[PDB]
Amino acid sequence: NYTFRCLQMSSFANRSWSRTDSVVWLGDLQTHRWSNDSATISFTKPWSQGKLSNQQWEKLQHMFQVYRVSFTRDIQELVKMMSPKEDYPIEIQLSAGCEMYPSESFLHVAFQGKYVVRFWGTSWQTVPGAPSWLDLPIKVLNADQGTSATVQMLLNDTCPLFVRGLLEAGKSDLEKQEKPVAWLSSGHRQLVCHVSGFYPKPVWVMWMRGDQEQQGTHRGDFLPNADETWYLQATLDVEAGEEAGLACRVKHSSLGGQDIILYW
Amino acid sequence: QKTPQIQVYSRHPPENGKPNILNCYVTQFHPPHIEIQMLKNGKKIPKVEMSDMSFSKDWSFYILAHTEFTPTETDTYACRVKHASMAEPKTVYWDRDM
Ligand SMILES: *[C@@H]1O[C@H](CO[C@@H]2O[C@@H](C)[C@@H](O)[C@@H](O)[C@@H]2O)[C@@H](O[C@@H]2O[C@H](CO)[C@@H](O[C@@H]3O[C@H](CO[C@H]4O[C@H](CO)[C@@H](O)[C@H](O)[C@@H]4O)[C@@H](O)[C@H](O[C@H]4O[C@H](CO)[C@@H](O)[C@H](O)[C@@H]4O)[C@@H]3O)[C@H](O)[C@H]2NC(C)=O)[C@H](O)[C@H]1NC(C)=O
Ligand SMILES: CCCCCCCCCCCCCCCCCCCC(=O)N[C@@H](CO[C@H]1O[C@H](CO)[C@H](O)[C@H](O)[C@H]1O)[C@H](O)[C@H](O)CCCC(=O)NCCCCCCc1ccccc1
Ligand SMILES: *[C@@H]1O[C@H](CO)[C@@H](O)[C@H](O)[C@H]1NC(C)=O
Ligand SMILES: *[C@@H]1O[C@H](CO)[C@@H](O)[C@H](O)[C@H]1NC(C)=O
Ligand code: NA
Ligand code: NA
Repeated sequence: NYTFRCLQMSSFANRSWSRTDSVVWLGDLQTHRWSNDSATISFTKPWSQGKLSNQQWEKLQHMFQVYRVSFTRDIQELVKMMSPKEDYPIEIQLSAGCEMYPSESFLHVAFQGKYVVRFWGTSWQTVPGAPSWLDLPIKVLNADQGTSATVQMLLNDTCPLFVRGLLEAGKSDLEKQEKPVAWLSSGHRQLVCHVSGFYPKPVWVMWMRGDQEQQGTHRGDFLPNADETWYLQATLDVEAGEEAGLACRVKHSSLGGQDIILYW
Repeated sequence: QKTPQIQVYSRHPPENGKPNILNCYVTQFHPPHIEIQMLKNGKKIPKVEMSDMSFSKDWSFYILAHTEFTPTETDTYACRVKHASMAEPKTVYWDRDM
């Protein structure tokens, strides 16, 4: 169950300033980057081309190149048309890609941080609650048959095919196992078990007394390290004295069934 | 418009005198324009590396800053964030445990 996401971020500050930057994720690994600065899409992995030939890749890139210029032009022209009712600055975000099963695709757009438009089936559409001034531009966009055909192809066909190629070419990175390191730290007292450097994401971290799980254990948020591994902490609130006998136990796929146990 | 949450944590167990990496994870902000510094004893650390900006399912932005550091018991470390959503910079000090 891997989700492929292309994330586009466009800031329009005034009629003379804008940029568009993109990042692409396969699951929790970044596969690409496309900076406003760059004409070309940068690979963040040696397998970021998937199974695509050099020319096929170049075609796909060229279309996105054309898209990026057209999108920027279209947004600027839309703002001139709506002026002064819709004023700079403007942030537009697109989230597009596919979720692979033993696939479904999505294309969601947000304006000023709120979901407003999707592509679904054969057409673009505003979502319930979106500002009504979007209805006219979406209808016009929907009149553009070539764009609709291209987007349908990209979503229904290009995306799943590209991603199956990435899953094959990136197999050793996607299935990498990285072992966590753990350590302990800390009226009542709050005991903290820190677990860092694990990959993949699934993990189990519990305060124990002997074989008894301590149900007061509060798992924190999963936080990323800069080396494509994960950080997590699990905290337990205790009174003084109680700290004797407690331990933090970590289970993870990379440990070969040999758990980390740290006794306070 | 949304206020950045800031979390500061170390890549490896912080042992005094041992080189390590300090992380500053900044999340839940909008708009995306943001300024992020990491500080040693209140002064800006020069070589701070930054991930590409990205965003979550809820459309709020996130970014990860990191730098080499060697913890000692005479040095503080912090992450300082300037953003439109706040009147002044928000600084979060490294807990020394995280
Ligand atoms: C790409 O896949 C599309 C479907 O997949 C979804 O959307 C894509 C973008 C991804 O996000 C994916 O993950 C999604 O799951 C696919 O869209 C489908 O296209 C066909 C036509 O090409 C549509 O069929 C027409 O349906 C309407 C009725 O629509 C309503 O009712 C149905 C339920 O009954 C719902 O599913 C819809 O949402 C609507 O509520 C019919 O009225 C119409 O019949 C008339 O037209 C046909 C000829 O087309 C005549 O022969 C008949 O006699 C009728 O006169 C169609 O059958 C289908 O609705 C649409 N799906 C959705 C969800 O809208 C798209 O075609 C794919 N494109 C390519 C190039 O592969
Ligand atoms: C990055 C890694 C990718 C790897 C590949 C994996 C595959 C992933 C696939 C999913 C990615 C989805 C990409 C979605 C965007 C693709 C759009 C492609 C089509 C395109 O260019 N159209 C432009 C080209 O225009 C000319 O040629 C076409 C023929 O190709 C037509 O015939 C057209 O008449 C002609 O002009 C168009 O110019 C088009 O208008 C592009 C811009 C339209 C657009 O996509 N707009 C953004 C979507 C609309 C939502 C904006 C809504 C909004 C929000 C906030 C405020 C206001 C409005
Ligand atoms: C446009 O916005 C950019 C970034 O906010 C800024 O540097 C510049 O002052 C603005 N330019 C004009 C002409 O308003
Ligand atoms: C983004 O790229 C476009 C196309 O090259 C360029 O014209 C524009 O000035 C860039 N924006 C910024 C802020 O650099
Ligand atoms: Na937005
Ligand atoms: Na947002």
